[PDB]
Amino acid sequence: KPVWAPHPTDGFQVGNIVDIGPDSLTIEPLNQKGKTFLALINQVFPAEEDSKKDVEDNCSLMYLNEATLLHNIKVRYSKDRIYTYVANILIAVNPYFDIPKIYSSETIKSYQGKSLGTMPPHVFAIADKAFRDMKVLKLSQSIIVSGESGAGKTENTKFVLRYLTESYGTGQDIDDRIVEANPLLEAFGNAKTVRNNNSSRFGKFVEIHFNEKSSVVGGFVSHYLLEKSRICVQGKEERNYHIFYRLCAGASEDIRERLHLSSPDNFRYLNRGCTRYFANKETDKQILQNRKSPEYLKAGSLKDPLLDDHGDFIRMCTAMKKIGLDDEEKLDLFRVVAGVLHLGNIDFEEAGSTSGGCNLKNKSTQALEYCAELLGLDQDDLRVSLTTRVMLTTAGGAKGTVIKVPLKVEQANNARDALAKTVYSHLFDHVVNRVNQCFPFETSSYFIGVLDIAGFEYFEHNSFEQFCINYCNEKLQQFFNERILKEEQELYQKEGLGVNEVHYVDNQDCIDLIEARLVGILDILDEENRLPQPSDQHFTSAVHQKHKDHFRLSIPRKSKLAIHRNIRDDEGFIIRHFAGAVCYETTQFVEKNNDALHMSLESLICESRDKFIRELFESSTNNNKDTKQKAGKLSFISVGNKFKTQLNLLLDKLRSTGASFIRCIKPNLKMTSHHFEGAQILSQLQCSGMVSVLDLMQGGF
Amino acid sequence: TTALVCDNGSGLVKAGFAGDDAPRAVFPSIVGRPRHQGVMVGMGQKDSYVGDEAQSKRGILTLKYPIEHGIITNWDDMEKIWHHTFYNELRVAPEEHPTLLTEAPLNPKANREKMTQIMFETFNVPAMYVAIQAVLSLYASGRTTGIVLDSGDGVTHNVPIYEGYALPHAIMRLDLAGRDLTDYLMKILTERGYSFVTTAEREIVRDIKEKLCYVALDFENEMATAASSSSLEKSYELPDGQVITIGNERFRCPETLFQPSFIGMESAGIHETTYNSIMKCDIDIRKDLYANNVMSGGTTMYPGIADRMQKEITALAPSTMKIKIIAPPERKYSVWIGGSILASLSTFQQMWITKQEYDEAGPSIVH
Ligand SMILES: Nc1ncnc2c1ncn2[C@@H]1O[C@H](COP(=O)(O)OP(=O)(O)O)[C@@H](O)[C@H]1O
Ligand SMILES: [Mg+2]
Repeated sequence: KPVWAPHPTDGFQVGNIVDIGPDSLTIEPLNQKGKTFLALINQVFPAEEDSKKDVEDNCSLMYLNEATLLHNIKVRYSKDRIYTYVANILIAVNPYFDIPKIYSSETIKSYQGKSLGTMPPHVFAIADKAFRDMKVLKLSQSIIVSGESGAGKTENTKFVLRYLTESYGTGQDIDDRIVEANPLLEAFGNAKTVRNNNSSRFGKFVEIHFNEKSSVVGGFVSHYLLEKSRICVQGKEERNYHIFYRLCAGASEDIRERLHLSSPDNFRYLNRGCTRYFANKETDKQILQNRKSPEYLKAGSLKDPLLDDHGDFIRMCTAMKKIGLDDEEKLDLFRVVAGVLHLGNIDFEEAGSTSGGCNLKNKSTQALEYCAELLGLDQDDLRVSLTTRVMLTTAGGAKGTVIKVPLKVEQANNARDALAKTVYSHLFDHVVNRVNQCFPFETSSYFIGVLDIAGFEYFEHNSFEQFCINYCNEKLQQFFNERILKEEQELYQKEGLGVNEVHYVDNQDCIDLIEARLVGILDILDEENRLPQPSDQHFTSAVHQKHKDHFRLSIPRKSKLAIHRNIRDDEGFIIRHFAGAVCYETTQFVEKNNDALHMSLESLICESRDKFIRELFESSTNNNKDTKQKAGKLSFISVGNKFKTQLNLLLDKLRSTGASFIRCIKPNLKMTSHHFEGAQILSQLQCSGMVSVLDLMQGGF
Repeated sequence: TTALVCDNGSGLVKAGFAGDDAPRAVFPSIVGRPRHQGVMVGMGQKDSYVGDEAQSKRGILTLKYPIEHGIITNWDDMEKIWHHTFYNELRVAPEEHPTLLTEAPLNPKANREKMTQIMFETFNVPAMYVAIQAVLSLYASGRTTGIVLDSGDGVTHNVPIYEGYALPHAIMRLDLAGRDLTDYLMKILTERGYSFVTTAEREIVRDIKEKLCYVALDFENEMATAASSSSLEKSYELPDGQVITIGNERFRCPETLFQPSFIGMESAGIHETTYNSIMKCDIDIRKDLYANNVMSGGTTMYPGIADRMQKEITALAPSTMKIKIIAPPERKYSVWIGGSILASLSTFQQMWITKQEYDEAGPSIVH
């Protein structure tokens, strides 16, 4: 009987055992004189009784492991059986081509009202399952779509909304707005990453509300984990947001000369990263000479299978008139995006009478004039607001006056950068509030949520935002360990079958290491901004200072990898996670955690003459400033307690509702049909908990 | 893969991989604890700053060079040199390199034993070799004969080598240069009303030992031209704004290397250790020791050496004999360019002490 040998090009290949001893297992490949090497227990997995069988559900595979699971998916890739039941978790493979059977309306009409497991694995077999619990136990259901970036978590999401608007009433008044508006909000939040060219930098959460009789009453889409740190530092091959490259590329010269827009190389928040446009040969020649950066003149257009920046600007503005946005209101939306561009071009210096204060540079005089025309707040009043710390003596006595204490040059740059992240935060909430307005909900009871957020993210240069993304995946996997493993084994003993209430390998010590008070990593980073003379070297050395030993973390010096050999003590830290050990580099950590405004910038942008800017900063953010109201809260706040509040609030909506477990697997890196990578596909099974769930459940049955 | 060249100078400890180009790391050696009470409380300030940061912290630490008269201060501080260099300077892994360590041509035991043993048991290095700083300067010169000068802080040496073995009966170690020249500059700079008694601040003296000192063509005649004072008085600027004018003492300090009685030692100058080592070599071989006088080390980079040394040796050396003093470029890194040539040379990879041979012998039989 043969076993499975790890192979570099196949991941796992077939092979017999021809000499045997622990730590000296000689595995010969099947009818091949190839890798005739020796192994270890973690390098040898048994094979099935026969290799000529492929199964719909993996409940019929006795020698189930990762090599027999990647082999069942390799055969069902051939037969176009992309949807595959793994335990109680849907694994979906993106085929990257049009298959008529999945797009057939008879496929939805057959599956209409049919029980899970008595009918083939399909996308509609999960959407009916999180509707039968509304009739059994009377409980709300959260659809969570997980998987790599660009894996079809947004495209498979439209199949789920199409099943709900066809098998359980006709659903909400008009569906198609949700489909049309997703590339619109992906102008604002999608960017370009090393993992995939079209990648999402935010966690959208659709909330389709219903009533007591399970009929739809309206919708609400919100957003969680917005990558605002992309505004200040873009990267090297990464872009910033995709709205600035969609606004300067094709738009009028009687709009670009008037909003004072120019080529990407002139703006500070576009002076790092990739300034090239996504385009195709006809769209590239439609881009005018003045709209090109030096890098575009050198290297031309970027390559993507569907993104065209000059093409997508028409399909952006057509999707605006489909959500009810007026063309004059699109011009007020263009004034806010252009106002962020002329806010970034404020360059500060020292000098002046105070000497230790801050002033502005001479070259930012033409740029400050265009900034006060776009925002609706005066140039002189913005120059003595970016540079000062306003406080009063009225609270302490009837001799009251309001003094000003000039800030440092670095705190002027961090206040301008925090004011830029604050405007884009409320601008993104205004666009989703404009779409939410057209499908409001009346008397909610039950509701079906649909999550669309990034999986584990790790590459050559990881940072703060990749640690918040990998921590959110580590919190979701502990949720899945009490909902996929603890809950399901209560159900095998509710049918009297058997199986024990066996425990998993927990990560509760790692959870109380990142977000834990006093000794956690985020509680030492959030203390760094409160310190005078803050540094990334002082924060990185403060983790290793607080706990000398701890198996969940290590510094790059203590890592055996060659890539970490070139990284010093004070240059990064490595956290061991469910997906392995990921190094996050430290640099700009102080400013990335900084995202807050005091009263001198708040009593100017909120009180703007422009009603649109004033409505971005809507009530209760906008409030009258008056005598003895009576304290200077909330001060620092920080990105880390913005993210911890908005992550633990989504945990209370997940722990309180039922759920569906969907994993979307990318079979090849170039995104085309009929190509099976095998090793990159294995990494999506190894960075999704699949190996651990298919060993704990098996037991005595 | 590649071997690691580490020269255990007292400078200017030098570190760089085995070829093809210059040392990667040079640093002022020092370890320094913080000698004031920290009322800001830090936060988390270092227990010991090593160089380079311990030279960015003058006047607030108490600097201690890790080797003192060619012997370690203690291996507790020496190990911090090693650990700091490999991890926090070079970015080299301990078990990924054969290493090369250097010592003095004449140094007491157990300084090479204890070293070899502690680095093998602590850092677990897979191969090691220990070369004398003079032999590596022969490889740097390229010649096959000659008297070799490793003059570094704080120990100089005069080693004669003849194709291709060392001569036992003429090896001279003089403890004249270079830390006693630093301390002597501090002793004759008080003569102009300055003070530098503070340990950290002694480094400022070392920096003035570098730039403005000059050797005379002849002592007696520079003392003559000193009586005609003007051009001798040169104005240095000091980091707190102070302007120092040194002139007579300016040529007096380096002049020390000839007639060292001024320091307090009874042994004669570079002059006589050269002559007296040559005149303990056999008559026939002396012919090719003349004109293969090869200088090395950073403490030979004072201006006026070697042509003071040339004129003085040439006056005492035999009539109608050729005596040229060979002075290479960049002598401070000579020793290192030696180490680089050695560890790169085929097939002498198999003349190193490897971990299996070390496991068998421990700190025994170091020859
Ligand atoms: N231009 C110079 N003139 C005079 N002395 C110098 C000069 N540059 C360096 N030195 C001295 O040389 C010493 C460095 O010598 P080095 O070759 O490193 O000896 P070792 O290799 O034995 O440590 C320093 O202590 C310094 O005082
Ligand atoms: Mg030396």
